Amino acid sequence: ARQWQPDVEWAEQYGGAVM
Amino acid sequence: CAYMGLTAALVKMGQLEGWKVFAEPKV
Amino acid sequence: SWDKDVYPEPPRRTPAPSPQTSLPNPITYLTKAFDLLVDRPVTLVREFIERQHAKNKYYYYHREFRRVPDITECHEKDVLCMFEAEMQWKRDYKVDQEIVNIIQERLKACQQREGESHRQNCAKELQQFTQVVKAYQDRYHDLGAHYSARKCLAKQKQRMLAERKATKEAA
Amino acid sequence: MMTGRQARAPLQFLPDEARSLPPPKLTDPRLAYIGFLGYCSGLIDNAIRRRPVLSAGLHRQFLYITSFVFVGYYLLKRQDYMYAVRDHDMFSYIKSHPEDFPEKDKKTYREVFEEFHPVR
Amino acid sequence: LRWQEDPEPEDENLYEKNPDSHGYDKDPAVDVWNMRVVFFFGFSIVLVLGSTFVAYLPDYRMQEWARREAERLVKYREAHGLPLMESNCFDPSKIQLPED
Amino acid sequence: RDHWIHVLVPVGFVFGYYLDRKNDEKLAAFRNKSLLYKRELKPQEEVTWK
Amino acid sequence: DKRFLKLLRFYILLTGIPVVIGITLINVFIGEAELAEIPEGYVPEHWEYFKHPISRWIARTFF
Amino acid sequence: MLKYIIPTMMLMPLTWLSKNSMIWINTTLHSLLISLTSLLLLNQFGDNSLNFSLTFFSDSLSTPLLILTMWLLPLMLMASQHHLSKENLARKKLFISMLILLQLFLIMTFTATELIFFYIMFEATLVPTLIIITRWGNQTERLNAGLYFLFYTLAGSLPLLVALIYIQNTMGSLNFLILQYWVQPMPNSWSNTFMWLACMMAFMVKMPLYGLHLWLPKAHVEAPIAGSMVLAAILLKLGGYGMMRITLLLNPITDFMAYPFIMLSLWGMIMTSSICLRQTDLKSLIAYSSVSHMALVIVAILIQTPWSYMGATALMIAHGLTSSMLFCLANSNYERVHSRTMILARGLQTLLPLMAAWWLLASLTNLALPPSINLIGELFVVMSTFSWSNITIILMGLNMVITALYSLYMLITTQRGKHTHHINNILPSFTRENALMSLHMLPLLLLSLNPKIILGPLY
Ligand SMILES: CCCCCCCCCCCCCCCCCC(=O)OC[C@H](COP(=O)([O-])OCC(O)COP(=O)([O-])OC[C@@H](COC(=O)CCCCCCCCCCCCCCCCC)OC(=O)CCCCCCCCCCCCCCCCC)OC(=O)CCCCCCCCCCCCCCCCC
Ligand SMILES: CCCCCCCCCCCCCCCCCC(=O)OC[C@H](COP(=O)([O-])OC[C@H](O)COP(=O)([O-])OC[C@H](COC(=O)CCCCCCCCCCCCCCCCC)OC(=O)CCCCCCCCCCCCCCCCC)OC(=O)CCCCCCCCCCCCCCCCC
Ligand SMILES: CCCCCCCCCCCCCCCCCC(=O)OC[C@H](COP(=O)([O-])OCC[N+](C)(C)C)OC(=O)CCCCCCCCCCCCCCCCC
Repeated sequence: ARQWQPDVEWAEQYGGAVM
Repeated sequence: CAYMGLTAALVKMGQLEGWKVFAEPKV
Repeated sequence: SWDKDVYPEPPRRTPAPSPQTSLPNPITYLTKAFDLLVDRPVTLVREFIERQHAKNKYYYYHREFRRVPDITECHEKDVLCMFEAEMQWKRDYKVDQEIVNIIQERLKACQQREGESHRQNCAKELQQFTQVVKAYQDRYHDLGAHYSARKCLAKQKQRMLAERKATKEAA
Repeated sequence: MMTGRQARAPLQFLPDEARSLPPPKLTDPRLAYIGFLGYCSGLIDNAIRRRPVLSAGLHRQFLYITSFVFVGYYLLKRQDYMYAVRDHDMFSYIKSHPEDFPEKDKKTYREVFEEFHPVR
Repeated sequence: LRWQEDPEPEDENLYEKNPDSHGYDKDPAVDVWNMRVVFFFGFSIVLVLGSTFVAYLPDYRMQEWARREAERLVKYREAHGLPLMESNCFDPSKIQLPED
Repeated sequence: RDHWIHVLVPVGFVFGYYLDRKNDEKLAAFRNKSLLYKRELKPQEEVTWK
Repeated sequence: DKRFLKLLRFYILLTGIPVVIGITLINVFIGEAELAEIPEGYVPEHWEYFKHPISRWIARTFF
Repeated sequence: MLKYIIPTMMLMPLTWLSKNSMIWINTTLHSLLISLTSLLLLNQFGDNSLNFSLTFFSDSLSTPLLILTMWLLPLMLMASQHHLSKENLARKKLFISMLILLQLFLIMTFTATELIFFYIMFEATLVPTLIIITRWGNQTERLNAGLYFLFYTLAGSLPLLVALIYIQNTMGSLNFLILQYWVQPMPNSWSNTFMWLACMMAFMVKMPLYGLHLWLPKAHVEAPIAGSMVLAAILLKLGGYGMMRITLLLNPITDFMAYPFIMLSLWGMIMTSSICLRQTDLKSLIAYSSVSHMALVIVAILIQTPWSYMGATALMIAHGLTSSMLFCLANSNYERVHSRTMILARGLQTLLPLMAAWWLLASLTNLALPPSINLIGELFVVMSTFSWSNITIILMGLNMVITALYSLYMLITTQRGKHTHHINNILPSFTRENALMSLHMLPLLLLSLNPKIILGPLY
């Protein structure tokens, strides 16, 4: 009902060495 | 099939209308 | 009112009331009732309003545009003069449009006013309408939405080349 | 381009001939935009250090606006000077070479033939 | 399990705590004055005075003038026997065509 | 003023209108100089528009 | 819904009725101007080329 | 134009120095005062445009889009204030600041005397709209739309930038007033063909074009209500305004370069209207309706007759008002049922009779009921395209069947039939919502009385 935000699943896509 | 043909058409029309890619500095 | 030359109305011919039957028509009684109940109070209120118009008489004026040089005698790419030429040409374009509208109003009023004999009795208005539509079409048709005095001059020059070639090929 | 011009008297921010040009007014809209950049700088300075943005350091915001207007005034003087030098060199080069800029004959549209393309 | 999360807030009803709510705000005085501002500066100001402004525009794009001017020019050229409109917009004497 | 915030936009209008008049004097190079509205000045008058 | 429609009609009529009464008083007492030829030497103002008084007011004040 | 830009900028200290319960009231009041001020632009002339300065001007094309733009801000502040109630105060002021900045960009986008200032303001309008859509869009799932925005930047605005710099070098100016008198015919060559595509494809995506409309039933769905209102009402019409400015320079090559894209629109409005008959999402249905109506504006600009420009600018103003009201009706149900599914909440005339009256009026303006200016624009475009080709009336009239068909279907599904049983949070209509519907509809109905102010520079 509220606004979507990044979960852990979305946030872990930008934590590695390369994209 | 698309981008190679469009690029070759651009090179053909650069031959025709005289399009310079490494253009000499004039001004 | 208006000007009876630009809006011509031929002289009205009404027939006299010729009562043949003894039964009184309702229309004369309703006309007298309309003349008493409706025409008189409206006319009195209009006279009051017209007295109040007379208590402050002030005027307005029809704006005049003196003729500036047209696009033919303006230099190429000289915007100070061809701007004036374009403003003159656009004012003449809108005025030519209203001339065509006046001739259309004449033709429609002639058709209704003549009724069933409209084809016989409105030949002159139809002739004037054909001439003014031919003139307006030769002057302003097919210019496009980005019309200008240059487009109109080029259309006039192409038409004059066609007329000169048609004159030459006839001899 | 103009680097041979400011090579006879190098490292002059404003030369002497720049004093023959009208300086910008203090109500120059360019200089007013530079003062607004100073006010924005003061607000960002209070924002990044968690101060009240519109309240804290009014002397500091005043020095931000003052310092940006002060630097921008001389920057606008040099800007106006360099465009004046560009036009001076342009006009003196056109005057010193009349053969390269011929007075091309002005034809009115009564002689100019343009092709009419009808929209139909 | 998954992370520490605040739960989904339920949709509030503005009619419960204020049955005279116009929906502008939950504070009733703010709500009623928001209603008065929207209705006055929307309807009493922009629509009414705006339609009054547009209705009495001083000859928007000189249409009426252009009719009355036409009522001059037709009267000038009905009387002098001229045609009502020439087929050429400009004078054909001041035009130089390309020869062939 | 207790209602000093309701004059931000309206004075911001008038000042804006002020600057519009301020730009009109910078565009008066053809005031009474066009070929359409050139005329002699009436008595007690210095410009045709401001 | 009825509260909205009452408020809609009220806030429309709030300046509708003074505007209609004022336009009526202008058309009755101040009244419609008359067409006239431009005199010799009299150059009219730009707002003096229009007929209705509210149009003259708009062309004089704002335009 | 500086009597409009400066009050729009003074809405920034008005929105940041206002008390926390007063920031909607103050911005709504002063933006309504700016919208009342916006009628001074009606000083238009039958020959000359209203030319303020070296930087700003206004003919009768830009003037109604300016009035609609300055009118759209109070309506967006009304529409977007409910679902920002639990928002932070500073984030709420950031939302209002992005709306004000978008209006500030638009009102000097439409008045741009010179075309590269038009380009700067034109591509400046995307950034506050982007931030409004992606910070307050309530869900963001844009895996396919990133590549499409890359396609918009590649095929669109950058060739327009290179083309405008080329005209700046060739003509010596990009002042539209100078380009009225220094325009050269653009003849048939391959250089001029890529010149035409560079001058047109940015505005083709902004309309949008059929086949290029892939962004619009996504960006309308993933947006807040103010973002969808400004996308439907104004931000599509930048493409039509830019086409009507840039087709001055593209003659006479337009007379044979329009033929593909005209087909893309004449068939395209047959498809997208038909697409509206199979929409589960109501907001997507209104998006595809916006595509189906801007296809006619694309055709009317490309055929460049007077009747087509008059119909196209009347259709732009009318569709701005109408589709903005349709998105506001879609939100006035979404704020209750919390889902955009059009088959979820049915039979709403049993529950909300006045709101169903607003649905009926917005549907009748959507399907071009005369004498509304939707029909005036629709009709004049249809007349001009009949003058273009006498067969196109079929593709017009068939569209004018399907445009009716989804307009009442949207009325019949949402408002008629049996009410949904398991939905019991259907509140009565707030006075804010009905005021929003009336401030859409009543200007749209009053413009039927005097349509001559929305028929463009060649009325
Ligand atoms: C009324 C209040 C209602 C409630 C208030 C709220 C109203 C709504 C709020 C509106 C807010 C403003 C919005 C913007 C509009 C502004 C006004 C405007 O632009 O007006 C335009 C337009 C132009 O007027 P103008 O430019 O001011 O003046 C023109 C003249 O050049 C110059 O004018 P003039 O000097 O030639 O005329 C002066 C006129 C004053 O000027 C006006 O009245 C004009 C201002 C009125 C505007 C009203 C607009 C509001 C909406 C009206 C329509 C809806 C009303 C509600 C529903 C009604 C039922 C449906 O003087 C009079 O009226 C006095 C004569 C009265 C005659 C009747 C009585 C005579 C006998 C009396 C006997 C008793 C006394 C005897 C003893 C006497 C002793 C001395 O005015 C009108 O349209 C007036 C309305 C009436 C038009 C004719 C109505 C009948 C037409 C029938 C055929 C066509 C339709 C066929 C339909 C077929 C079926 C579908
Ligand atoms: C500048 C001054 C001008 C003065 C004159 C006014 C000019 C037009 C202004 C706007 C007209 C519409 C206003 C009402 C509709 C919106 C609100 C609404 O739904 O109210 C329902 C409500 C009555 O219903 P209710 O039972 O109480 O509650 C709702 C029900 O629960 C549930 O509702 P329902 O289902 O039971 O009933 C809804 C029903 C449903 O009926 C329909 O859907 C049938 C309509 C379509 C077929 C019939 C019309 C076809 C076209 C022919 C007529 C037009 C040309 C005539 C000319 C001669 C021939 C060419 O709609 C109506 O009865 C509305 C009547 C008017 C309809 C106009 C056409 C709408 C169709 C779409 C556009 C068509 C082309 C554009 C037309 C433009 C006209 C100027 O009305 C009110 O409470 C009235 C509120 C105040 C209205 C003020 C109007 C003026 C606003 C402008 C302010 C600024 C100027 C100052 C003038 C002030 C004058 C007082
Ligand atoms: C414009 C671009 C942006 C678009 C969005 C705008 C939003 C902001 C809104 C700002 C304010 C509104 C601006 C537009 C205003 C348009 C209206 C307007 O000014 O009109 C001028 C028109 C002008 O008419 P006119 O053209 O004849 O004017 C003649 C000129 N004067 C007045 C100087 C002599 O006003 C009227 O027509 C008023 C006439 C009297 C009232 C109407 C009487 C009849 C009404 C219908 C009766 C019932 C019929 C049957 C119904 C059956 C059921 C359906």
